[PDB]
Amino acid sequence: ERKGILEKPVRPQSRLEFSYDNPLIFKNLFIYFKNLKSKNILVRCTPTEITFFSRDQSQASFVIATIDGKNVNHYYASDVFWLGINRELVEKMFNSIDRSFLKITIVHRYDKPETLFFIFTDFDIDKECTYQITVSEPELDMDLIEMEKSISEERLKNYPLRWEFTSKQLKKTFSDLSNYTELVTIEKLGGDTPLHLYFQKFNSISYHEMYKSSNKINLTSTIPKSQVFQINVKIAHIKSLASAMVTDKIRILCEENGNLIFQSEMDALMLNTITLN
Amino acid sequence: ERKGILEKPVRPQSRLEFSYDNPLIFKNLFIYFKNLKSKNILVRCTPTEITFFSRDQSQASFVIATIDGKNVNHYYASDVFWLGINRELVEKMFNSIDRSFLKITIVHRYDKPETLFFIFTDFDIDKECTYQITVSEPELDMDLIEMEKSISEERLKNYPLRWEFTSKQLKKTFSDLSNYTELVTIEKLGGDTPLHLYFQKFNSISYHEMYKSSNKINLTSTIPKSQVFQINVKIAHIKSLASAMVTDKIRILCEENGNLIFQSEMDALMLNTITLN
Amino acid sequence: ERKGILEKPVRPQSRLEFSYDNPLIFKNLFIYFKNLKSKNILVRCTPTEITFFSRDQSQASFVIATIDGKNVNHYYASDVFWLGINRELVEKMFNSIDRSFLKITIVHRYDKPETLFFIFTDFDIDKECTYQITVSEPELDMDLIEMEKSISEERLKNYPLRWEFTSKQLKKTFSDLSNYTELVTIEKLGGDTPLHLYFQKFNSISYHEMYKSSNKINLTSTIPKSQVFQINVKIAHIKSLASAMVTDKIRILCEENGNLIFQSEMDALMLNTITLN
Repeated sequence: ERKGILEKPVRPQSRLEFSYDNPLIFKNLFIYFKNLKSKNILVRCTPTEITFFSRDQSQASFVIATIDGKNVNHYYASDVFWLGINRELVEKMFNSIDRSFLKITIVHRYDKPETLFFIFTDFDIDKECTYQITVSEPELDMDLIEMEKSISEERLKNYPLRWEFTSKQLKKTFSDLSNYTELVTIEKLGGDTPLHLYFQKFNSISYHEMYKSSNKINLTSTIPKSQVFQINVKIAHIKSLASAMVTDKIRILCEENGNLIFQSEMDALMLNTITLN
Repeated sequence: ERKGILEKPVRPQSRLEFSYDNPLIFKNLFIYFKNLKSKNILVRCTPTEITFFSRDQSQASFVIATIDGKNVNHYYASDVFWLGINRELVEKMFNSIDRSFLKITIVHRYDKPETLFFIFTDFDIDKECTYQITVSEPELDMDLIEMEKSISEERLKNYPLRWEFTSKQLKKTFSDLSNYTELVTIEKLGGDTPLHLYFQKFNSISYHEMYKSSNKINLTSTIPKSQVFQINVKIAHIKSLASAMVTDKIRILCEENGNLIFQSEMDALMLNTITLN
Repeated sequence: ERKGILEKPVRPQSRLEFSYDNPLIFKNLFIYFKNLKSKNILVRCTPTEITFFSRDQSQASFVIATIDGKNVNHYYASDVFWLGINRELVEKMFNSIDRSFLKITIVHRYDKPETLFFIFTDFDIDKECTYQITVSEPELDMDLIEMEKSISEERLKNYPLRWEFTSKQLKKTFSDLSNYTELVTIEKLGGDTPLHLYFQKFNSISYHEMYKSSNKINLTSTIPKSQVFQINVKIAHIKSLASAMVTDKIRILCEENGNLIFQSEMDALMLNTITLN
């Protein structure tokens, strides 16, 4: 029963009220955050949506996960405000989410500024589990926040090479890669040509992955026919995304400075990763 | 084909003969014993049943597991006698029980006082696996043994708060709890009120589990309407029970000194845990 | 679409061309090699088949795995030649084989003597994964190679005791055994008698496995009626075989010096282990 964004909150002290009947997305998101070794999660609440921001440990991957108010069962926020969340503190809580829980509710109150409430309801036995999590008023990492604008559809012209993987294909490819390498070359000749993923280790092993049919992986290219697009990229952050299997299918966009953007949409959740090279 | 208690034993030297077509209960019981870190198992044989006694490592939880002779396929014991069993010695043996085994047989002979025989039969290939386990004549822990009387239905009046969990509910609740705490408060106001399980950790996290409908968890209360029942309990031994998932559904009884009794009945097996506070 | 051995190779530089639509056998074979802690794999190519040779770490078990050219989808070899393969180098590659791969292709070229190509094709997305593995020209372990002749059907007369296990029975028996022992006694009286597997550890545990019906495990015996066949054998290498579960059913042959031969046939794969005592 989804009602979207509300004009006024149920409880009068609520600066934020959030409810949603697919709490498993929070588990997967936070498994992703754990795989990235994020220490702290930056949370922006606005009247239209809530956004989770984080870097990975190496600071080179930027993650922006957005849940649109209009797509959940219940949403309310008084204004724009920020919360900082210790990821390790909430790790076991998000992992405890399972199928006995059909609802997740999130509440932040004016009279309790350092507290974030998480309520999970079990409907078979009228059980209600309430977490009270200590949160902070976060110093803002502006570079991370501004990255959100630098993944707008508008700005993605300098990305001549795109394609789509299911989460199983992505996991397979990059787990296979990380068995033997930390870096992989992405190479694609202009024109109707195959996509190459490969690396070479001298006097041991080389590996080469080739995609012969572009339409089977929804590849699109604006590489000039006579040019070769070739970048070298670090793959650990990709395996992290892949393994967390947050969402069904994943769009991959490449640019010639070797930046990678992964986009993934699961229901109310919009997930963006940009990783610099 | 269940025949219950027998007048005379098949083999003439048998002080004990025991056979049963659900050997998986022994696996689960002994997984429970392992989770408790029991070192030694105290075994009482009588002409009507066999009972396994143990404490957990901390000595504060008492376990009494009874298999009634009348409920198995074959039973015989000459008299009352005691055996001590090294739990670590038999650990891998009980764990090796699987579905290829449709029968467990236990024999103790007069001419072999320090030996306990365990025979598992595989009927697909006429395979017979016989363990000969070195056992001892145990010094008796009387406190442990007498506890059996202190869980008689008769004596459980001073237990004003009772309810029932399935093994999945019990595992869920106490694994969720042990993610963050070693102690939990059980609190229940007199009257038609909700059951509370909760704890509080300062400047990090608090958690609160609430059961709104008593009938959904078969709760019964004799707490005086105007009184509050509140106890604090250690939860490790509970997770042990929960995880071993010995039996389908579990009765929980509380008293105001904070003692807990868990009762569980699987077929021929009756399992009682009392844990002092 | 299986065409067997070819007169001439597709690619003109190929000293070896091999293709096969059951690549999972390579995964299992190499899981077996890993369980044995083999360091190096000895590979013989001939115009009719390819054979993998190895010892286990203790040097007492000899493994000979043969894939007959006539039974695969495509085979070609110019002549007889040998390759050495570092097992640890290829370990993750063989383990990455899964159901997305419907074809494995192996190529060795004249112009690249130190290289072995492994190509796996994914047909859902026209994906082609190519490994280039550094290989060597191996010094030959003749004892290992000659063992192949010493498992010919012709030479197996001095093996009076044989029987067959499924891989589940073999795994069960020897995992159960290795819980408690490194050695087991195989004992079988002449005549229509039960097969005994057993061991004895003083003042702890003894175990005895008995097979009452010979026909249920396809046992055959040429032990003279009045004689007792009894050998003691090391079981680690057996658990290795069992666990790798390379093939559906396994023939076990025993001789009185306590040598054991395990034989197993999966499709194109013929697998022989002889382990000396």
